[PDB]
Amino acid sequence: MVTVPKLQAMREAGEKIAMLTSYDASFAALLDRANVDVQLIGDSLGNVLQGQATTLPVTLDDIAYHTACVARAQPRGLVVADLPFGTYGTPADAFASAVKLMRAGAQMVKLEGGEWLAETVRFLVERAVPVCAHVGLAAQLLRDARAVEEAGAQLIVLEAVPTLVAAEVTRELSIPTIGIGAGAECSGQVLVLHDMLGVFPGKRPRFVKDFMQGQPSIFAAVEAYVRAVKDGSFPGPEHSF
Amino acid sequence: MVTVPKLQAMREAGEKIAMLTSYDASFAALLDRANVDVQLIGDSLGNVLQGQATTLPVTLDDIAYHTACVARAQPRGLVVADLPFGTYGTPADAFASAVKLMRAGAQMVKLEGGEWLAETVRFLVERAVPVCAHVGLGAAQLLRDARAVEEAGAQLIVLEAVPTLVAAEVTRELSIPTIGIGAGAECSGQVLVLHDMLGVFPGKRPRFVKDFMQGQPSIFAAVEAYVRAVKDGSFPGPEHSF
Amino acid sequence: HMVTVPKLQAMREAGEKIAMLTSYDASFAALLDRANVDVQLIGDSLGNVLQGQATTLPVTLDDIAYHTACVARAQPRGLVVADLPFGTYGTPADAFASAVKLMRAGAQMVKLEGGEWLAETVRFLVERAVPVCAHVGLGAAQLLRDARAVEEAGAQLIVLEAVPTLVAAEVTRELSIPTIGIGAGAECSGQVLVLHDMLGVFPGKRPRFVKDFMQGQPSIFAAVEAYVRAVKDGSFPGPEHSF
Amino acid sequence: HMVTVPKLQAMREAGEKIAMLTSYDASFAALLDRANVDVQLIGDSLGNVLQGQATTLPVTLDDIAYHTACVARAQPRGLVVADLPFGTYGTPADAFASAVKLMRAGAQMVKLEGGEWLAETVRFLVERAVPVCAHVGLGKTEAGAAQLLRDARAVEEAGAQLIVLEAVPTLVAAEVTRELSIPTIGIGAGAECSGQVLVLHDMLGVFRPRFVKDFMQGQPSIFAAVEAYVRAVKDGSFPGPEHSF
Amino acid sequence: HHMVTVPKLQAMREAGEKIAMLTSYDASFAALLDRANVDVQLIGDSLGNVLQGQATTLPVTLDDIAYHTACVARAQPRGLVVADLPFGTYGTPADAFASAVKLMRAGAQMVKLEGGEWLAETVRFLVERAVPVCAHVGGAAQLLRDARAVEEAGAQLIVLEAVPTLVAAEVTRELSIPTIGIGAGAECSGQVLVLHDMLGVFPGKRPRFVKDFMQGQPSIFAAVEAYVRAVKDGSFPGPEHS
Amino acid sequence: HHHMVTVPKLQAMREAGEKIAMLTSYDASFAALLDRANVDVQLIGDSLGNVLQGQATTLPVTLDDIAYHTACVARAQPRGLVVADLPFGTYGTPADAFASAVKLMRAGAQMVKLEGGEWLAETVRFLVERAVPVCAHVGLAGAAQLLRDARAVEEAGAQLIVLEAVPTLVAAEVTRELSIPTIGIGAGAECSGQVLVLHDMLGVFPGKRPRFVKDFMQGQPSIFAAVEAYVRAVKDGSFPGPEHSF
Amino acid sequence: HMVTVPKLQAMREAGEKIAMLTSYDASFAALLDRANVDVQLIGDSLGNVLQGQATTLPVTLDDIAYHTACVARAQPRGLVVADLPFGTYGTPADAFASAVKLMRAGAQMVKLEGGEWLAETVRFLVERAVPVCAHVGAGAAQLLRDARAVEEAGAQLIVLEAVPTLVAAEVTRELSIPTIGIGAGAECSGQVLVLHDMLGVFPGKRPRFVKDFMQGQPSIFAAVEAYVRAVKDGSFPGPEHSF
Amino acid sequence: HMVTVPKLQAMREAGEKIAMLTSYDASFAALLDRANVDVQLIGDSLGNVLQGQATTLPVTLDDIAYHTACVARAQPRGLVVADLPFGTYGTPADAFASAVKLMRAGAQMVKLEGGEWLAETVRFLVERAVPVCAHVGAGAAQLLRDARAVEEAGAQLIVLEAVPTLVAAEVTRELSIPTIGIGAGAECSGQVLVLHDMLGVFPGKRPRFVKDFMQGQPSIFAAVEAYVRAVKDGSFPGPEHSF
Repeated sequence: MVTVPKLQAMREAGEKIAMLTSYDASFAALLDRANVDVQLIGDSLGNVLQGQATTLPVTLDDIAYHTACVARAQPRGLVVADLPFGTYGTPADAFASAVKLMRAGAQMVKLEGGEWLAETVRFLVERAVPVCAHVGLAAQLLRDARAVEEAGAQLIVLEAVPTLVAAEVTRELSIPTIGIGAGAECSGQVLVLHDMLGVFPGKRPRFVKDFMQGQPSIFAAVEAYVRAVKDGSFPGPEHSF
Repeated sequence: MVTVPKLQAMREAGEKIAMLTSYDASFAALLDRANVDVQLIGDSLGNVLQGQATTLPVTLDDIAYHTACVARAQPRGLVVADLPFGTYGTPADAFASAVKLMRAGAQMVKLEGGEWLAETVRFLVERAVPVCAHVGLGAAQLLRDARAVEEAGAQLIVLEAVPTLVAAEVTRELSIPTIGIGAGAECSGQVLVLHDMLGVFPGKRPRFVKDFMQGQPSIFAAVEAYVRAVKDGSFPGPEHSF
Repeated sequence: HMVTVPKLQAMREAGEKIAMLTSYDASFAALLDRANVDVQLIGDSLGNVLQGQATTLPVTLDDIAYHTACVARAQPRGLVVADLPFGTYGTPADAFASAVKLMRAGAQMVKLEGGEWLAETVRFLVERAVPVCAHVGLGAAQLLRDARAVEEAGAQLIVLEAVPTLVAAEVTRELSIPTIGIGAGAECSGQVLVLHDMLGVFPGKRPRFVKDFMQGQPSIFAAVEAYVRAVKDGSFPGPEHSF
Repeated sequence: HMVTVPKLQAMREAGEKIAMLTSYDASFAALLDRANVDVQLIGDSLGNVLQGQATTLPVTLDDIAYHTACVARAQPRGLVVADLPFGTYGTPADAFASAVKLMRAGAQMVKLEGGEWLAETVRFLVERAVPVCAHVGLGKTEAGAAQLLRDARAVEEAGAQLIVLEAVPTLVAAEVTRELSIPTIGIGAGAECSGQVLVLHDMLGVFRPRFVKDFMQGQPSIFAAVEAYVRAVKDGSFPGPEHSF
Repeated sequence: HHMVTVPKLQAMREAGEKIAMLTSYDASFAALLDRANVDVQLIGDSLGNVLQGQATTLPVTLDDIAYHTACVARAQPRGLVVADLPFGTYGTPADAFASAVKLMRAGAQMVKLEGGEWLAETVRFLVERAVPVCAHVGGAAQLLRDARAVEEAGAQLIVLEAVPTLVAAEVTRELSIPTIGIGAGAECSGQVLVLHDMLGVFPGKRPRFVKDFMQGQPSIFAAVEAYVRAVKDGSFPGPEHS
Repeated sequence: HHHMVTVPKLQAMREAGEKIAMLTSYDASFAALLDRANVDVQLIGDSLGNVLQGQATTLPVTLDDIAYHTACVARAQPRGLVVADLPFGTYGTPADAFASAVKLMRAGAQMVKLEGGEWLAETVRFLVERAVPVCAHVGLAGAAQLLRDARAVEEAGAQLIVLEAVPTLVAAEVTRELSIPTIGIGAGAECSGQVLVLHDMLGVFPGKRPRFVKDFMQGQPSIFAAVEAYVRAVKDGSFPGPEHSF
Repeated sequence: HMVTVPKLQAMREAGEKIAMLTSYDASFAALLDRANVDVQLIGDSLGNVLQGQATTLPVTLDDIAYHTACVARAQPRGLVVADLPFGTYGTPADAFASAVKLMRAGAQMVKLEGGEWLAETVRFLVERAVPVCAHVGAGAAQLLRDARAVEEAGAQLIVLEAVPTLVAAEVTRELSIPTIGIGAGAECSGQVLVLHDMLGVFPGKRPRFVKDFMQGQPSIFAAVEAYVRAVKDGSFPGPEHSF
Repeated sequence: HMVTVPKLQAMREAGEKIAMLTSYDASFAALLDRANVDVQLIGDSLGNVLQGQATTLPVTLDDIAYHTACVARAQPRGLVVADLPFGTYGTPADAFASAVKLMRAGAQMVKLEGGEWLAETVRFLVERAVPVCAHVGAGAAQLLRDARAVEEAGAQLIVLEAVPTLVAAEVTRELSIPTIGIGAGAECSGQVLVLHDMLGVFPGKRPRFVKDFMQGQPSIFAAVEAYVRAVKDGSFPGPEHSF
């Protein structure tokens, strides 16, 4: 049973957290069988499920729908849901949006933004909504990270950050850091499910590894991801700048 | 680009039709790349996506949301969407439901039921909504179901859970293409639920399904293997029949 | 057990009495299923026993839908039946919209109260794959006529309410589908009671057709298992519970 | 036994233990009242025991209002308390809107879960004539215990007239109760609170969670089981040591 | 055995006991009327005039009747609670049913529909679906046809308004159900008046049909008792009120 | 125009020593009869929750319910001042209080009544500034706080105040300290006027007459003469009498 | 006292011509009634004269209801008629729902425009106690057939619009109910004009059916009195208004 | 050819009096514009004159928006001013939402009634491009404070209602913006009356402040033309219409 306190304990133990995006009941159950620690219903579903060029059209109802689907698989891993763009412009709106997702089964919500988010994070945590922060790009990045941790975020996604810079954020923070496109010096990693399964035409993203190629089953692809994350051989240098 | 007429010409020319369920833009693009003829946004999403015991909770908006996702991949294959349970109890209601799915990107709708559906199918067809029928089990009644919906204007029909010889007879009697699931190999084509055929489930693999993922180098090769196996006559095998 | 609409017909053929009870929430529904209740009914009796109203007429469709979803979330192996409340089946298309809502919420069959006039509605529903439980009561000749008309139209189950034992015997013998009595004596294919009555949670008179099964059982579970066994061995309803 | 908020306070002063139970429908509510249950709580526990959910987070304000109207239609003499569910009191104005809806449906008092941060919310409601029941949980130096007492004093001081203590070491709950002047009602908080609460379905043995006793055992009826609870609370034999946090 | 039911009013006509009915729109008066043993309390669209101060009753909506119905039912009277379907809420049988259902959910045990012969199909439709109906009619030969028609359709009670005493007597003789008169003389199975009219809460000149029962009585409760006893002993209405 | 009771005329009545006679009123027939009996002020109060709706308390009464009964009373076009209660829950902020008041004044209310103490000051000030006349409503160290409540709502702008269930000598002191008119129910005779619930003073109550009420129907030929008797007894100072006083 | 539907039928039989004007607000409604205008019509002409639209098609049922309630608040003794606007009577039950809305707002009668296809709708409405005004306008033959059809379905007043005088005379002779002319010559049981036209508040060029009754009068009240009188003495419409 | 806010300010500076009149529909708005009315006011007077209510409290935002769209569709050269009705400007945000609805329907400026307290609201509106007309009415000391505070907050026009001539003269002299009188006498930058009053549509005694301009004139156009002329030559209002 991965709970928010469990994530903190994993960081202190040096057990790496394997996170993956997840949008429906069948994959959620497969991911959970492969021991994925954290399943993310991310606005990435705007590209991978909805086929849009950006994630801006993704609504709060969309995220709530996919959240309810993943939740119905009753995974042992932590279910995290993104608040989509436009749904947290003020702290009271953030709270109404978070409440909707937690009613649908999310156990933590993720809000993207730097320092300015601090008051919102504090508002939410105070009202018993666990928060995952999401920052990206170096002194500003470190300032952002420290402010959201200080306001009460218990998890933080580092996106598209040089490896040494990521390593330093991880060393400065007490909460677990989860990297994508940010090197192996994080407490864990996330990829978009569809990317790591090789379900994309042509150009693999540089941050990503196709875990499916050469594996006998979808389940073995996911298990491979989880093991590579935990033994520190994903991400490798090729996936990092 | 696969059209309703091409599906008919494929039956005449003895080319089998390869259909798969599909519920999002990424698998829709992959399926299209492996030359899936028909992509079905079916109420099987109630089980496979929503994790429900049955399909009854699936609403018209659910089907419309997943249809819009598939259509946004712009596949060359035909996009068929199911009218879910409760959404076609009169012909006018059936039409309003179908219209919503076609606005979302469906090119054809599927309505499940027997003889009694004839007036509904004619109503829809008259009004420029192409219809896929869907029937199942005994044999005498399945056959008049099949004939009645063809006669009413259905241009495609799904045969679900039917012994191989009866399905073989239905296919002979009809002139429209038949699409089997659990109906043996003597159909104009075949359908499977995508998650079943990719093996995205331990334990209870239903009898009519093969896992095309096992031992393939990629998900794309799994789907390409399904399409080849449907066309060369060696799915479904007698294992998947009865 | 995993009870389906076809299993009820088989039970009648095999002479296994059908034990049915009302049920309105997830806790009792799990307890009933653990006690192998065959059929759970989300009935408009909830207007009286849960809502505290003098009649069942204030019960809405949304109310039945809510309780049906609660019972269904327990995932019982028994058959979940929901009542279409008063006012929600005044035409066949209305009946079908109401039934669909209840079935989306977890009902596997819906119950409509009415005599012979319902025939066309029952047929409409059954043709469209909604299984139907009929419900009639009190005269005797019209009762059998009502029962026969809703059976011909496609009902797969029928409740007989407040009927002399000999009349109900007759109806059961003439019908080919299972009959379920409440205040209709022991010559039925099964029995239903309102849960709260059989657990003795009323103030006042036990209704005469009810037995309080809680009395001197060691647990609520044991009261319910006693009910199911008593229905199945034929010693409920007893003569003192019939008329 | 027409139990008002001032009567509970007098109960605490007199050393008469307050017996509280959850209640969600008219039939049980009448039976609870005939058994002399002091306080009936339409709690978000209904999310688990009635709706069958893994958590109470799906419970809406309309679900609470519905069960509150059911209970109130029994016209009990005991105090009707209704929970404000999750998400319905993020600001004081929102809390007040939620509270009004529950009091329109028959609640006599509303319960809000949270610590010191709720102090303004409680003041806001109490000043506008909404009675409030608070609800908190968690050596002399220990930080948890210390924050719990700070929470309790804060909501008391903002005007809460009753407080629930859930999952608290017995000795800590005893000190919270001694420091406060309002009645405390425990669940998994030991026997030194001014009263006790349990979930009806748990105490009827329809499921023990560790904090719970099954009162149906050795009793001839549901009514006698509820009478046994009320008596046990008042004679100090529930909760037992096994029921402690 | 305390409740006044539709069968009980039928028994009263056979046994010759006159039925005393009064309009009622709120809980306080509902209770007082019940204590005075009023047989039937009517939430009539007369509230348009007496409560709302409108010149006609057409502004009275289904929601107004429903609100005042709930107020009367919350007194929990033993008398029967009858509610009017307001103007425009019974144009088709389906609508009539929807409207009846709303009132019965609010506390009506019977609903009143005004109209002659054309209402028969609507009456039949309601009665079949368990809605008890009270008809309302008001040359003499059409009146008689209208009354027979609604009775055959299944109305269990009929109000006769503004009808010559002789004509009303015939109607009552030819029907089998109880007739309740207002401005129809004393040859009816019972009487109705508007509460406020019989309490004298009007400015100046009362209608010809009405007696002020309050005048010179020691209490409002005595006035209502006076009315009930005067209907039952046959001396309201008098010749003045006809 | 000069036939109409206005808020300034009520203030003049206080000055002239003419006692103000107020009654609750909820429909057009009674509202016409009350006006014909020269009742000064008709109040559409939340007492309708008990007397009309049959509820145990007044909390179920909605703004829509008060607005409906206000429209009924207003369509009788009485000369007397029409005051409507803002129900429980409809004035939790000043902007909310204004939206509710607006609704009632659109329906025919000429003045709105808000129940509560000192804390209401800001809300009263917000409404009066925006042209909404306000009737305050207070009751029960205890006497000290009542007097603070009274002065604060007057300071804030209230032009009428109801004192409910207050010792007679306390009510006397509040009335003397305020310069707006005070309207008592259960507050003795030393107020600028009196209020009762219509159905109470017509003797339509289940059995037990509350302490504060007299049944004016008794000894009278009609309901009109009952209401006339009320207005006269208020004006000659012999309602309320000692037995009606808390 | 009050102008009622039977009073209008009396007027035809007695030879008193009916003076009808459109009306859309309380102030004008009060002035019209003081001038003894017999019938006030809340017509969809308001689309032109109040809304400034090029056609009357944009006028909605809510528009007609709003001005009907304005006119009704003047409490005129004249009969208050309201137009069902275009698209609100496509089926009989729609017609009834629209009419009911207009009657709750203060309408005493409703006017529906169309020929004999309307007969069934007129009958449905009159059966449900909605009084109906018809509105019609080889063709001569169809016109008469439309007129008799709506009268036999139960219409109690008919407006005749844009019709040769001799055809209108014939129609009027053939019917029992009163005919109200606009552009139909003087052999009708009465006349209607649009208020603002007859008050001379049009742009410079006058419609052919209209006379400016305000021109040269000392007051608006005087203008309306002159119209009522001219209708009743038969000297409006004149031959310059007719064809 | 359009009358604009800055043109009114130029009229003040040049001593040309502003003629303003209320207006609620397209026919009259066209007529008023032919008469060179400077400013057309969709005022909450419509509650009395059109809706026939005793007070203006019942007038909704939707009502004002409707009459505004009607006036605007006549496309007057004159400036269109719409009243924010009672209860639609209780906070600055709500005032802005209400104003924006009126401006979308065709209003060029909105009128808010009230004194000194409104200052903040007027600033909020004006900052966001909503032109504002104030409306007010020692004693004198407060009148002048209200007037200066709303002008300072950005109001560009002000209506002075029921104010003695001398006071209104002092207000006018101390403000920079044009003042518009109704019952405020002759020393204002302009005048307003309610259309229906100055057309004499109401019987018996008229308001003291009002002249009936229809008396003596051959047409309604001549009445309005006469009003506009009498304001600009300084001979309405007369001493009989002031105090």
